[PDB]
Amino acid sequence: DIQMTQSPSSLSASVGDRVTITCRASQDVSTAVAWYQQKPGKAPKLLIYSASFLYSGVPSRFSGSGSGTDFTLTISSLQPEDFATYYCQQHYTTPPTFGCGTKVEIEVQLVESGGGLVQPGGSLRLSCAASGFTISDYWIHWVRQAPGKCLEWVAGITPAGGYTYYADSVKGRFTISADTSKNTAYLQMNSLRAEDTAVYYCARFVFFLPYAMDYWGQGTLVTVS
Repeated sequence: DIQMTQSPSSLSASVGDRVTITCRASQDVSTAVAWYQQKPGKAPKLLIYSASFLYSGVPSRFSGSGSGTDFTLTISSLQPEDFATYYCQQHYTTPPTFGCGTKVEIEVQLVESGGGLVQPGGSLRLSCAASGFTISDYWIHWVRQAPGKCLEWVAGITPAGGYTYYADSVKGRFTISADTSKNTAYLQMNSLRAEDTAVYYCARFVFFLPYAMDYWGQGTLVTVS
């Protein structure tokens, strides 16, 4: 597994400041790095792909650079709407392994559902419905965020359902799947633990361009109490 670390882990600046956030990968990842922006209470959105490429719709004050192990995100002139947590993530190998990102202070979709309250030992099933594309053409990943905690990759299924992958923390307890007639992916969660409490996101990925998690669902909250 390749680890990403950022610095700093948070910062406050003023409107108009130049902000740079650096990122390091534990191994050479070439230029296969993406940056994401995550508003509070929102799913991450793709800003930059392939290290220096602006995802469409992203303002040109955002720029990226680097290759090998060292990467940086620069916001040339910080705007009021730029406050968010920013994540550097390598997509050179799979599975992705997210961390804490950098907290900055001043059609196609996935829709999730099925979140709720359940008790330890219980079980629950999340849904990741797709629109405007065929779900089996992509990897689908489930990534979660505990309250006041960081991003954690949970599970992935390959296109055509060829293979599945699980984080050690859920292996043997969760199943990732899909139903193609419903164009919808699932995470079936058994033997739930309090640790499992979090907002769950799903997102699509392939190694084709831009080879970044370009679409995420809005997230669904799972409370284990």
